[PDB]
Amino acid sequence: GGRIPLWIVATVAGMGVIVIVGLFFYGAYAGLGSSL
Amino acid sequence: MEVNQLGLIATALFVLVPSVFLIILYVQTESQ
Amino acid sequence: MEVNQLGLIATALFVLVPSVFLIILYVQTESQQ
Amino acid sequence: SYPIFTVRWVAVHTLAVPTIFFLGAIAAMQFIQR
Amino acid sequence: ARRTWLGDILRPLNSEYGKVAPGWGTTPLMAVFMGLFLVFLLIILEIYNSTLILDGVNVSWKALG
Amino acid sequence: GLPWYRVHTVLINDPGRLIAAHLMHTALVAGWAGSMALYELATFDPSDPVLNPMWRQGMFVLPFMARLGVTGSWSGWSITGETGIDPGFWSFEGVALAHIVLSGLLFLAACWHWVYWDLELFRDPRTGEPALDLPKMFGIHLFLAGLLCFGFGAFHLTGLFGPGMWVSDPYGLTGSVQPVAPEWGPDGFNPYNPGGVVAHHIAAGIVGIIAGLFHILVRPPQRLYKALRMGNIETVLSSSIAAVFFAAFVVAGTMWYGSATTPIELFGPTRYQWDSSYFQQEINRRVQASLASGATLEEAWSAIPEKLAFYDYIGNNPAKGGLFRTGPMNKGDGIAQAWKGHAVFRNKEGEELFVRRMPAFFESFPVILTDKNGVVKADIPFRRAESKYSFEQQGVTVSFYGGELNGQTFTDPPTVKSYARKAIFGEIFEFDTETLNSDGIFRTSPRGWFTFAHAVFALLFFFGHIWHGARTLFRDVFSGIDPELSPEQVEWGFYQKVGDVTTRR
Amino acid sequence: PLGISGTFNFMIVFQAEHNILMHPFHQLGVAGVFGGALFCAMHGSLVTSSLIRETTETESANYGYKFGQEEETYNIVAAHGYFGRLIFQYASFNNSRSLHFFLAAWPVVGVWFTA
Amino acid sequence: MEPNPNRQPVELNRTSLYLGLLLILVLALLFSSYFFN
Amino acid sequence: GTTGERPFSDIITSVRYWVIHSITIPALFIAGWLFVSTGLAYDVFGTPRPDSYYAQEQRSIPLVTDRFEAKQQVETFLEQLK
Amino acid sequence: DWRVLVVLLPVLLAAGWAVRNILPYAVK
Amino acid sequence: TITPSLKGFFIGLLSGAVVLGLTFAVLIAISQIDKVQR
Amino acid sequence: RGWFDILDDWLKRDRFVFVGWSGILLFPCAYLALGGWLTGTTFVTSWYTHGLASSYLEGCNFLTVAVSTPANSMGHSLLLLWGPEAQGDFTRWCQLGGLWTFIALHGAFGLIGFMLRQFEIARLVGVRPYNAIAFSAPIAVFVSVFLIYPLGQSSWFFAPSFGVAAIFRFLLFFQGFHNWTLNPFHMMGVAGVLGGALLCAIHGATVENTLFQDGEGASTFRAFNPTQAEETYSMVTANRFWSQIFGIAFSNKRWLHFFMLFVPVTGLWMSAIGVVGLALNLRSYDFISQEIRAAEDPEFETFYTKNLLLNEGIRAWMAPQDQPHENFVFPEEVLPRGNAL
Amino acid sequence: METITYVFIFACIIALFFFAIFFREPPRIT
Amino acid sequence: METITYVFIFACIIALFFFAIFFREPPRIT
Ligand code: CLA
Ligand code: CLA
Ligand code: CLA
Ligand code: CLA
Ligand SMILES: CCCCCCCCCCCCCCCC(=O)OC[C@H](COP(=O)(O)OC[C@@H](O)CO)OC(=O)CCCCCCCCCCCCCCC
Ligand SMILES: CCCCCCCCCCCCCCCC(=O)OC[C@H](COP(=O)(O)OC[C@@H](O)CO)OC(=O)CCCCCCCCCCCCCCC
Ligand SMILES: CC1=C(/C=C/C(C)=C/C=C/C(C)=C/C=C/C=C(C)/C=C/C=C(C)/C=C/C2=C(C)CCCC2(C)C)C(C)(C)CCC1
Ligand SMILES: CC1=C(/C=C/C(C)=C/C=C/C(C)=C/C=C/C=C(C)/C=C/C=C(C)/C=C/C2=C(C)CCCC2(C)C)C(C)(C)CCC1
Ligand SMILES: CCCCCCCCCCCCCCCCCC(=O)O
Ligand SMILES: [Fe+2]
Repeated sequence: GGRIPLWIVATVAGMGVIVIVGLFFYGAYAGLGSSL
Repeated sequence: MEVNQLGLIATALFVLVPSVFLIILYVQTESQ
Repeated sequence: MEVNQLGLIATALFVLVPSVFLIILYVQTESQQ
Repeated sequence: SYPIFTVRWVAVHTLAVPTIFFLGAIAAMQFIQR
Repeated sequence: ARRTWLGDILRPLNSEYGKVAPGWGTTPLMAVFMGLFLVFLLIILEIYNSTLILDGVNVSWKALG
Repeated sequence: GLPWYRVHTVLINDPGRLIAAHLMHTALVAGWAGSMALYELATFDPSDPVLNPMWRQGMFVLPFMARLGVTGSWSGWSITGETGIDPGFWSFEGVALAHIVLSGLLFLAACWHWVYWDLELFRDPRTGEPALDLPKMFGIHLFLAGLLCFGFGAFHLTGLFGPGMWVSDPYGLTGSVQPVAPEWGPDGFNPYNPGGVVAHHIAAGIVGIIAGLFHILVRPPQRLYKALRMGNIETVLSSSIAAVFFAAFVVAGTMWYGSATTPIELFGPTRYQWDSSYFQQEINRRVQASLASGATLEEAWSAIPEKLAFYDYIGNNPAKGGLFRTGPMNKGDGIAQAWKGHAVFRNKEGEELFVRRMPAFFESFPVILTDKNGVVKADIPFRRAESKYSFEQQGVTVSFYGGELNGQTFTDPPTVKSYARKAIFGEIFEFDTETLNSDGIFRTSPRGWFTFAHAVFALLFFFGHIWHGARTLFRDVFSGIDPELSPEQVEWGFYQKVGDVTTRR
Repeated sequence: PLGISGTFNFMIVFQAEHNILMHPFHQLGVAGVFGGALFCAMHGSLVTSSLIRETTETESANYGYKFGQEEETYNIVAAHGYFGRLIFQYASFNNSRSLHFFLAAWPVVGVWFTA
Repeated sequence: MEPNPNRQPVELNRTSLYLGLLLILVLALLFSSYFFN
Repeated sequence: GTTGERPFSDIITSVRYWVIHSITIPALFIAGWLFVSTGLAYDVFGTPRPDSYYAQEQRSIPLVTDRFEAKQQVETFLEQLK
Repeated sequence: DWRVLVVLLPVLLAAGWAVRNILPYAVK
Repeated sequence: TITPSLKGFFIGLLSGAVVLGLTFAVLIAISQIDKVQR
Repeated sequence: RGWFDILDDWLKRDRFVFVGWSGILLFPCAYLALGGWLTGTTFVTSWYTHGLASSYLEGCNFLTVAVSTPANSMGHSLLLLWGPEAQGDFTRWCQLGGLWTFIALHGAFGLIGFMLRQFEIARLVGVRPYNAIAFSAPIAVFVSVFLIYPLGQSSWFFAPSFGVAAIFRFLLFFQGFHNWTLNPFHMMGVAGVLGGALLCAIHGATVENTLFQDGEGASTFRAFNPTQAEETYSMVTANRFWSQIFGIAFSNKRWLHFFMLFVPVTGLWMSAIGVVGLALNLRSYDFISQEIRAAEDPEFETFYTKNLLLNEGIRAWMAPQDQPHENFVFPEEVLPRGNAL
Repeated sequence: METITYVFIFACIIALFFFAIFFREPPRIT
Repeated sequence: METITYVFIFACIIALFFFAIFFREPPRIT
């Protein structure tokens, strides 16, 4: 019903996006599409 | 025929302006 | 400048025709009330 | 008393499932070398 | 209203305003004709588009001979 | 009072004045037709259908009269160039005159129907209220449409009792009005087959008669009557506008792409004929053929009809115009006088070189000469200092075969460049720019102007369709929504089915 | 330049030297201006759609509102009930103050960025 | 035969006059350059 | 009001929701990863790999130039890589 | 080929694990 | 006479009929099962 | 109470996401258009149709990915999967540009679906259908730019490709080739879009700064109840303010909100017409009077002549790479170039 | 003539501004 | 253009004849 506090779910989904987005930006400087 | 090019506008406005005057006056007479 | 000579009559009628139309409608609206 | 499988359920997973699949594919892509 | 000779002749043609067949009537039969006409426009379109290519149908000015 | 944008709604419940208005509209449209033709007759030059056809002269309705068989003037000319003909009464002038007489007669009938609006025919015999049985009217009118459509195809287009229609060869060289026989096979759907146009009007005419008979005898189902508000004349306006914009999109496309009913001798070439080098292929085909059988270069090219060469020239490409570049194409590049001949360029090493032709997208294009393999061998440079390929360096010459400069060769670089700047437009013509005081800038043809207007009107009539369709289906709330709409009806959950009060929870 | 074509000259030169189309602050500006136009049309259509019937078909519905009347002239719950169903319920405003603040904020902020 | 019952007065208020005149004059200002060309 | 579906806020804080989805979400993520790492995405969709845009001593685009032979043209280019 | 099961297997097991964890409540 | 593109035409015509008919079969079934109460 | 009415019942049930009869057309088409765009931009190249990379898989980012248009050699082929070009081969379909027509066509029918949805929901809820009417402007823009414009040109190739940078190139193309900024129909579109955004911001700001004090807190949002009868801000004070600041002000809330519908809807309709002309190359490219003078008078210069030089640079410098099927070879010496640059 | 036309229109717009502001229909309350 | 102008004015006058006769203010015996 409400076992997992909502703020927790939001914090953890939060870094979830930060991680995937930061991966995509590291990828702009490495490998395909880096110009190198 | 090598006529005057401002002839067209002079004729057109000569008709248009006074005629619109009269139309304006007639229509507002009718609606009172 | 070597402009199209019918541009003047085009522009004059383009202004005059619809303006006159509006003025006719407005004035007969005012003489109603 | 709530139903689990609804129209709503379907609309969501119809977007959510392939979104995560695509996220995985795109993350893999960051490691491709030329 | 004013009666006229031509009016009295045409009369019955404007006399059933509001009359309907009951229920769905010929709606299923209409739906069939609609379906046939869609397919038929499809063909006509795809012929013009060169997406449907047919034997002895050359979609070019060179079909004037 | 009524707002200005609603003055014409006073006709919604007045069938007689509705007919009066429709008569006046029809009077005006027919009057226009007659006026437009007279203006075109007074400005048309019939003296050269080869290099000054009607479509170079800004002619708009002349080609539609010609399309269905009106080809001559009481003055003695015909648009096919034949002279001393006697068109009978159905000349361009007589067609124009009939539309003006028709206009005047429609005008008078409009007056009569406006005064005598209150005809018993328009009253519902049971309730005494004006009413129009629109389902039966549809059947009557559809039956009529089908009779006319069928007869048009069975008598006019076949020549059974009528002139036929304009047909031509694939290169628009030999067109004329001929009777056309039906094509009943699948090639009748080929837009470029004139026999299909005949079969269409026969078969569709017969279907229209049958559908018309159905719609006169069979009443509409109650479900459908209710769904489409078939007691409301505005539902007819909504669907009618939709059919009209459908028809408008179709005629714009076939004008732009070309079909048997938009022949190039009445409307001009299409842009696709330039994109695909359609006439240039055919011209080369004939020069090759003339050469294989041993004719000289001068002979092979002199055999090229000027009419065909004039199609292979971008000034006739309808996609070279501009919105506010007004008037006839002649007003731009001029009145074409003669084909100057086919320009052949060669460099100092005798290799033949080919001017890269201007694509329709480009207002301006550089002058680039290639060899048969596509390798650049000459150009007119912009920056001169590091020029590799100048006409001066490469020794480029121009020689003419056929036409007015046949057998002439030019070697002075400025002259050679001058022709190379024209060769990007295709074949080279001599124009009269004085007579019309032509300004030198390409205008579009009637094919272009027609397509633009009709594509635009179509899109606008789609909005009309949406507006009047909405008005029909939402008539009850036109003036506003119910001031007693209760909040339980628009809030979620109260009713199982949205809006249906019988589905309360 | 203070002129119509002068303006376009400025834009073409600016793109060549700054690749402004590829700048995020210009992209936000387009979003502020496209969205501003969007929400202008939305809000105008939703309010116009839920005008309470106060007039006949022969008169402009605009005469259903008198300057300084205290009662609202449209039904905001009917507008919410339409819009929440067009998308889904919680993607619709029923608080007029939040809505009109949204209307102010979106284009203002987008145009700040593009400036 | 009775007079036609479907007739209605027509109206244009002053504000609509000002709106329409502005429309026409600005439209003329915009297209005039193109008419003169 | 409400239309009867279970509220989202109630679902994503529920233990059962996360029991199922801590499997489905990474499983999907991994599946997507594998689609790329195996090279299957290249083959399904026809996308050139970094080594196969050009033949070695070539700088011409293998540009499709025919409408109805276009299928064969692309295959002709791919064969100029084997 | 072989890569297609490799890709599909996480999805299929994801679908199994959800099926088995929800099946009772879906019956109701 | 029966060309490849005419065969493809029927392929697409059939496939689309499958999609519409299946879709409607499904919707009619669900609408029968889960009715509204009146 | 046959099957049709039973189905109507189900489609129209009040649920979290309304379906309707319009849903049958809307939801498949919207999902497929959306899915095609996400699929193409993630996995699909434009190498064979354009000589461009265009997906995440190939090294592109969100700004440079696109579903690009098919090759100019497809003409206006519908490019059906089962059609004569791809012949049911999915892979070839992707390489030949088939996803473009897929997205364009399914998108077109989704837009129809969505506008029918606005009609359906409005009828059931009991409101006037002005939101549907307003949406006619997005539709006109979409069909005129994505469908009508390429249909007038040689092929779909010259339509916009579905991508951020690809749309940027579309903008610049229209400047260099059509001189689109000079087009009075675009200018009316500009005034409508900027006019709308202004109206949007000025109407929201005005309401928020003519609020009545209806609660006690510094957050004024809480002091509104959506069922209250009273206006939540003073039209009277708003009218005074704007009358004294600007000269004129709205006095009628109905006109005001109709005007907000009118301005951007009309603006978009106008630009669509201009694009229809550009389908035919019916451009407002030049002013003839300017050119006659300039040719004869080499000291006569205007911002008009300065912008055509720019257009001529755009054309010559982007054409070879942007239209690869034309095999344009422009040697260095023919490229137009000012001094030094 | 084109200069006269352009300035004539512009000047009609400024005069209209004067009337729209100082000679408007006054807004009256309820 | 001048032919069209002469004929247009002549046409308008013939139209005015029609209205002046058939749509006159009816003289009525007061
Ligand atoms: C379907 C309609 C149609 C078409 C396609 C043509 C096509 C043609 N005509 Mg014809 N003509 C028509 C109707 C038509 N005409 C009508 C109705 C008349 C009577 C007025 C004429 C009278 C006529 C004459 C007298 C002449 C032609 C000529 C020509 C040729 C050149 C046209 C040209 O330069 O246009 C250029 C057109 C424009 C620049 C028009 C642009 C439209 C403006 C900008 C729109 C205004 C915008 C609007 C205000 C939108 C804002 C609204 C918003 C605020 C709400 C061409 C073959 C000429 C020719 O060569 O004859 C031999 C010629 O001399 N025509
Ligand atoms: C066969 C086509 C047709 C017919 C019979 C009607 C009929 C009607 N329309 Mg519809 N309409 C149509 C097409 C049509 N419309 C199209 C294509 C559109 C989209 C542009 C609309 C958009 C539309 C709107 C938005 C509205 C109507 C309204 C109305 C009603 C009142 C109209 C009125 O008094 O205008 C009076 C108009 C004038 C006095 C002057 C208008 C002048 C325009 C700007 C330019 C002049 C054009 C020129 C003279 C000739 C036409 C050129 C070309 C089309 C041939 C009437 C039933 C009104 C309504 O629903 O009221 C209930 C309304 O609000 N119509
Ligand atoms: C409402 C949903 C909808 C709509 C409008 C469209 C519309 C379209 N699709 Mg999409 N599509 C959909 C759902 C939809 N699709 C779904 C659900 C899928 C996934 C399965 C797809 C997958 C898809 C692909 C993969 C492709 C399309 C394509 C197309 C286009 C061509 C369709 C065509 O030629 O139809 C032809 C068929 C019909 C019009 C059906 C007619 C049915 C009538 C009513 C009955 C006919 C009788 C029947 C044949 C009798 C059977 C005989 C038997 C007993 C032997 C068109 C824009 C193509 C495209 O975009 O081109 C690039 C394409 O390649 N669609
Ligand atoms: C002051 C700057 C300015 C302004 C305000 C405008 C304003 C406009 N321009 Mg111009 N433009 C300008 C400068 C400017 N322009 C310059 C300098 C150039 C260089 C020449 C151009 C070149 C240009 C081109 C080439 C075109 C325009 C177009 C337009 C119009 C776009 C209308 C629109 O919203 O389409 C947005 C698109 C739509 C409304 C279509 C439907 C959208 C549907 C509803 C999308 C639904 C999305 C769905 C939910 C899925 C989303 C998922 C996804 C996001 C992940 C608008 C009138 C276009 C136009 O006039 O076409 C009519 C056009 O084609 N402009
Ligand atoms: C031979 C052919 C004859 C052609 C005749 C000419 C056509 C007739 C005239 C048509 C012009 C009508 C103008 C009506 C103008 C006018 O009446 O507007 C006010 C008017 C108010 O409508 P209401 O419903 O309040 O009705 C009040 C009544 O008195 C109206 O009759 O709104 C409507 O007309 C709706 C359309 C508004 C259109 C909005 C445009 C105004 C915006 C101004 C922006 C200017 C641009 C500057 C910014 C860059
Ligand atoms: C910045 C732009 C957004 C404006 C801000 C929003 C202001 C309006 C919010 C007011 C409501 C406030 C109540 C608090 C709650 C709140 O504001 O909203 C959050 C809302 C919470 O609702 P639940 O019922 O889950 O929770 C109960 C709570 O509301 C109690 O506080 O959840 C969502 O709406 C989830 C939406 C995700 C949906 C996933 C996708 C669904 C598929 C859609 C397919 C598309 C539709 C079809 C297209 C045609
Ligand atoms: C009475 C009578 C008569 C007479 C008649 C007449 C003489 C007629 C005429 C008629 C006419 C003579 C008509 C005409 C008309 C015209 C019109 C109707 C026009 C229209 C136009 C328009 C509408 C246009 C528009 C536009 C513009 C302006 C711009 C551009 C765009 C557009 C196109 C939109 C007779 C003796 C026979 C017989 C007895 C009786
Ligand atoms: C095409 C096709 C098809 C279909 C398909 C589909 C339907 C697809 C889908 C797909 C999809 C459905 C996909 C999805 C994806 C997604 C994604 C990929 C997403 C992403 C996202 C992101 C990345 C975000 C993030 C962020 C940021 C960055 C910032 C802010 C925040 C946020 C969170 C928003 C078929 C089979 C029929 C066949 C034909 C072809
Ligand atoms: C309007 C309803 C039509 C919507 C669905 C139509 C499309 C349905 C998907 C059809 C895809 C299957 C056929 C594609 C492969 C053709 C087989 C082949 O030619 O090799
Ligand atoms: Fe508001």
